[PDB]
This record gives sequence, structure tokens and C-alpha cells, in this order.
Amino acid sequence: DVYAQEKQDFVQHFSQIVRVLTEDEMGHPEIGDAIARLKEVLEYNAIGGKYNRGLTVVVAFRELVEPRKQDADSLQRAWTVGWCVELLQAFFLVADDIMDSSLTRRGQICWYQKPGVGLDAINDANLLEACIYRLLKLYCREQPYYLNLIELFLQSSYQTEIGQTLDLLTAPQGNVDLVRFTEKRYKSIVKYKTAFYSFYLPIAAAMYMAGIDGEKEHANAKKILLEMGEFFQIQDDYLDLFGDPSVTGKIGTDIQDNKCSWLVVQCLQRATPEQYQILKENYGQKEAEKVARVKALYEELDLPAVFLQYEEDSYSHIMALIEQYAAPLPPAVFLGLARKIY
Amino acid sequence: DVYAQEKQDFVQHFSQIVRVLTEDEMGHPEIGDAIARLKEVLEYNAIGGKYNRGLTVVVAFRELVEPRKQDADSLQRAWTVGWCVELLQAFFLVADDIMDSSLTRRGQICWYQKPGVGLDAINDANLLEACIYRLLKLYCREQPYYLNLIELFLQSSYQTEIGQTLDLLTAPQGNVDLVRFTEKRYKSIVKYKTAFYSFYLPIAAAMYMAGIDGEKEHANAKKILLEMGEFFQIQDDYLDLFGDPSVTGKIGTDIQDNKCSWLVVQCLQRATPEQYQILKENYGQKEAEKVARVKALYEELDLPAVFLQYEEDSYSHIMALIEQYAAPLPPAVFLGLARKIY
Ligand SMILES: O=P(O)(O)C(Nc1cncc(-c2ccc(OC3CC3)cc2)c1)P(=O)(O)O
Ligand SMILES: O=P(O)(O)C(Nc1cncc(-c2ccc(OC3CC3)cc2)c1)P(=O)(O)O
Ligand code: NI
Ligand code: NI
Ligand code: NI
Ligand code: NI
Ligand code: NI
Ligand code: NI
Repeated sequence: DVYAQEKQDFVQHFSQIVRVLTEDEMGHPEIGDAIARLKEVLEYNAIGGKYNRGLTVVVAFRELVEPRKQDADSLQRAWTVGWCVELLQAFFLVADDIMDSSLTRRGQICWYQKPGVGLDAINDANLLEACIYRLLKLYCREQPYYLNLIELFLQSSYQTEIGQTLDLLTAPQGNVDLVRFTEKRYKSIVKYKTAFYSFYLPIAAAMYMAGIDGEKEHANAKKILLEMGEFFQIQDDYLDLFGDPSVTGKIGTDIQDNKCSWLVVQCLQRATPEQYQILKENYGQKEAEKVARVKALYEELDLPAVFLQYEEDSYSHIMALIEQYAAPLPPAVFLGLARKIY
Repeated sequence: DVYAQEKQDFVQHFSQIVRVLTEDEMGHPEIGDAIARLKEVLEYNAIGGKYNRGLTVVVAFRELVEPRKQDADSLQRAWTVGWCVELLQAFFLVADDIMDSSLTRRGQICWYQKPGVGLDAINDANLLEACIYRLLKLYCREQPYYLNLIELFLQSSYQTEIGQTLDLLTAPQGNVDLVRFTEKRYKSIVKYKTAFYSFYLPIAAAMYMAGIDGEKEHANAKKILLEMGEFFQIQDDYLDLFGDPSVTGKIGTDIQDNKCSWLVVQCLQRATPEQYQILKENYGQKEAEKVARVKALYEELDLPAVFLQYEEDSYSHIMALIEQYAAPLPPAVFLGLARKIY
């Protein structure tokens, strides 16, 4: 597994990231305390996940750059850009966990729930975002791809934010409207909130670093990657209720938060009138017994089986897209990523 | 007054900003509802202030670009970049108002306090930030200053965020430590949280648009502008307690929020032991009668008089800095801005 193989060098590069994002400001001692908070923020919120998004930059870089061009410095830049993706994820999750009223993340209490943090986490999240552009400047300003990367990160953030807006719009608190939860709406939400940044961004970043900047190449890659990302968000939704939190590292809130989850969409597609009313009466509310009734209804409708069938069909479809669209990139770039997520 | 003179054309350019930040996504109808929320967000949070930061870009542009180079399109770009500064301010204020537990802003309820908004405002604030880079791309991508502007905005955001971190660190909730509130610490906080983005950013943006990209020119401008910005934040702190909210458009929260305000710093400098204990017992707490005791102590110490004397000395100092550092830029660039704020 090329990911488990690159993981150790990638993870060890973190203290170098933290050191340069502190060292860069030691010529201004007056911001010492702020920089110390930044370090706490990075340590708590950028470490402890699987690193799949950042590692995808590194793995793809190795597979797209001619081995003779992979010198020490280029590899440093690839690990930094990987870490930029992870910092973006860290920004996103800190803010998302506040907006979703989440409890735990990567097996520890959400940053905003720590005593003494609370809504100061809004600023911390944004500092994580700023660090991306500081690293890009420090490591990539002289490279021909510098502006492509800055623009890719900004664009990906805008897309992701538009997706979060749809997520939040489709899920008003205290307001049960199941008529909004359609398959068409679900697909749009997950394309924007998740697929672009989790799948397109890291590969595209590696493509740009390899000098692959053509509009058609990027469009073909994106065809595969946005579909992979849709599957990934369906799986996240499934695991929100049916996943083991000792493995997922977090407690699900989608039912309580009135979310347009893939589960509720599949539920509505299959439910009788009587089952629809049950869902209506119990969805979107904090009460544990109401949530349990929703989970029981999903179990009654065999949604776990439906998901396992979906995962098989999705995997086959993604593989067919790789056959259609991978060239001229090595298919391994996409296969290695599919292996991680399926 | 050159500001009141440019204000109308600037403010009318807003519906064009809103139209291009909607029109740009009409080739993706699936995000319609998100774009509609974005429009509400822009209307509520980018309109109703004095527009001093955005107008400074426009005024400076007119004074720094040779009149023969001020064609229709360049002026559009100057109004857009002005609006970028205002969108940055909109991002900042939406998030700040949440973190400060504020009630009103520009004479209406804070966006996050509207029923149905609440912490979804975290995402709205970030969308405002994303819009900056979308406008820069749409209007300035072909210009030689495009990367300078992207980098200036990102840098200014990072500085501002580091300043907000210090603000929040120096003001822990439920925790009265007046020993932290020193003059040295106060200056650092306000340089970073306010001076860079409110004063340096808009002028620098105009400088870059005029092709003035030299490190020394920018450093000289910054010497004036960071001091102006310190004065501006002292004044904001004074008005937080002593300003008329029908004029400021907002209710102050600095005492309740345990802030390192210029007022509390001046208070500590002058207070007897007995007055120190009063401050200690009453600062940083929600109770209206405690806040009132703090205000009474500041009045007992003639802090309003101290502020009026400060404003006179600061104005003279800023004018002396303009004499030292304005050349070769027209002094009017700095004088017009000083006139607005003093
Ligand atoms: O990991 P989680 O299951 O919490 C998922 N988290 C997730 C997935 N995709 C995008 C985001 C995201 C991105 C930006 C956000 O806010 C921007 C201002 C920060 C919030 C959330 C968050 P979700 O809540 O969608 O089920
Ligand atoms: O207008 P206000 O009096 O509320 C002032 N607002 C203000 C002044 N300077 C900087 C900010 C600011 C910037 C970024 C922020 O958070 C970034 C993630 C958004 C929060 C606040 C906010 P302050 O609270 O400092 O007295
Ligand atoms: Ni979430
Ligand atoms: Ni979410
Ligand atoms: Ni989820
Ligand atoms: Ni405030
Ligand atoms: Ni504040
Ligand atoms: Ni204030």
C-alpha cells in the first residue's frame, strides 16, 4: 500500500511545518503568545486523522513527477503542499464541528468544546486557513505553479463553502421538512461540500506540481474524482449512524441536526405513508429516543444492505470511469486512492 | 471632502458586485439557493457602514494613478478592489460579533443574532472572505499587480488573525487578570488586529495598482498608516463606552468581555490601590451594575479628558510622520484619510 509507505515521512514532516510556521515570526516577539496558541491549534486539530487527503498529494506527486525530477527540495514542497490540504481539512472540521454541534473528532473532544476555547475556535479555524498561504509562499513562491496552487486552494475553499451553505440551508434547526431531502439536492450538496476539496484538490495540486496544467487533463481527472468524492460522502453519512465510533473517532449528529444525509434520502424513497410519518415525527430533534426510532426505521428498511449494494455498484462505476478518463495519467494514481476509500 | 465625493459612485458599484458574484454561477443552477443566501449575506453585512476602508482604495487610486491612465476599466477595478476591502471587513465583523457576544452592528441586529442564523454565520463570514478572491480573479487576473494583490489580502488576513488571537488571549472569559493589560501589550494587539487591514491594506492596494511596488515605498507608507490605525483602534475603544450608539451603530461589550481596551490600560495607569480593587471586582462580568461601576471609575479618573488630549497629540504625531515619510506620494493621500478619522 503506497499510502502506508509514504505515511511515516509525511507525518514526520509535521514538526518541520510547525517549526517554520513559528520560526518565520520569531523576528516579532510581540506576537509570541499568539504563535504559541497557533502551535496548540495545529497540534490539536491537524494531527490524529488518517491523512488520506494530504498523502494523496504526496503519492500522486511521486507517480506523476519523473523520478529524476524528485530531488530533496521538490519532495519537501510535495510534503508541504500535502500538509496544506490537511490544514484546509483542519480549518473545515473545526468550524464544521461548531456548526454541527459535534462532540468528538478523531477520538478526542472537539476543539470548541474544550473548556476555555468555545467560540474563540472560529478565529483558530481561520488561522489554520491562513497557514496554507503562508506555507505556499515560504516553499513554493519561486515555482512556476505557485499561482496555480494559490488559485486552486482558494477556488476549492469557495466551492466547499458553497456546499456547506447548501448543507446548512437544507437542514434548518427546529424545522422538519422532508420534502427538501431529494436525491438531486443530495448530490449537489456532496459534490460541493466534499468532493472538490477531498478528491479533486489533492490530485490537481500534484498535477500542477508536475507541470500538468491543461484544462482537458484537469477536466478528465475531475470526472473520476468528483464521483469518488460523492461515494466518500455517502459513506461518511452511513458511518455517522452505523459506524463504530471507536473506529470513526466521532459521534454522529446527522439525525439530530436535521441533515439531508444519504440515509434519510434512501429512507424517503422506500418508506410507506406510515413510515414517512414516523420519520417526520422523530427527525431533527435532540431526544435520544427519537433518534433511536429513526435508526430503527432505517434498519427496518434494510438500509445497511442497500448501502453495501451501493458501495459495490459505486466501486464498479468508479473503476469504469478510471478506464475512460485516467489516460494519460497513470491509472495507479486513481486506483491507490480508490483502494484507500472503498 | 474627496471621500464624500467618491462615495456615491462607489456605493452604486455594489449592485454590480452582487450581480457578478451571482451571474458567475448561473451556469450551475444546482447552487441557486446557496447563491441566494450569499446575496442576503452580502446585502446585510457589507452595506450600512461608512465605507472608509474601501473608499480609501478609490481615493488613493485617483491620487496615485496618472489621470490619463484612469480609463473606465481601471476605475472599475479600483471600485472592485475597494469593495474587496469592504468584504474583508464584512468577514471580520460577522465573526468578531459572534466572538464578542455583540448585539448590534451598523444600527441593526448582528447577523448571528437573527432568528434562523446563529452559528451558520461562521460559514457566511467565510463566504464573504472567498468573494474577495473571486472578485480579484474576475477583474484583475490579467493585470501585472494581480499576485501582489492576492498576497496583500492574504497577508493582511493572517496579520489580522494573529491580532484577534492576541485580543482573545488577553481577554479570557470568567478570568480577571488586570496584570496582563499593559500598554506594550495593547499596542501589539491593535497593530495586528486593526492597523494592517484598516489602514495599510487599502493604501497598499492602491499603490500596487498604480505600479508602486517598491519595498521602501511600502515601508514608508506603513510607518504612517500603522500609527493612524493605532489611533483608530484607541478611538474605537473609547467609543465602545463613551460613544452614542445612535451614531456608532453598535453597543459596546468591552468591559463585559474582559478586553484589554485602551480605557482599562489608562485606568490601571492612574488608579489608586482602592480603585484597582474596584476595577478588579467589577471588570469582565455581565452584570449591568458592575459595568456601570467601571464606567464611573473611568469618569472619576477623567478618562474622557485624557482621550481628548490623546487625540490632539496623536493627530500632531501622525502629521509629523506624514511630513517625514509621505514623499514621494502626494501628502493628500494621507491627509484625506486623517481628516476622515480625526
Ligand atoms: O466529518 P463530518 O461527518 O462532520 C462532515 N464534515 C464536513 C464535510 N465536508 C465539508 C465540511 C465543511 C467545510 C467548510 C466549513 O465551513 C467553512 C467556513 C469553514 C464547514 C464544513 C465538513 P459533515 O458535517 O458534512 O457530515
Ligand atoms: O467593531 P468592533 O468594536 O467590534 C472591533 N472589531 C474588530 C476590529 N479589528 C479586527 C477584528 C476582527 C478580525 C478578524 C476576526 O476573526 C477572523 C476569523 C474572522 C475577528 C475580528 C474585529 P473590536 O471587537 O476589536 O473592538
Ligand atoms: Ni460535521
Ligand atoms: Ni457538517
Ligand atoms: Ni458526516
Ligand atoms: Ni468586536
Ligand atoms: Ni473583537
Ligand atoms: Ni471595539
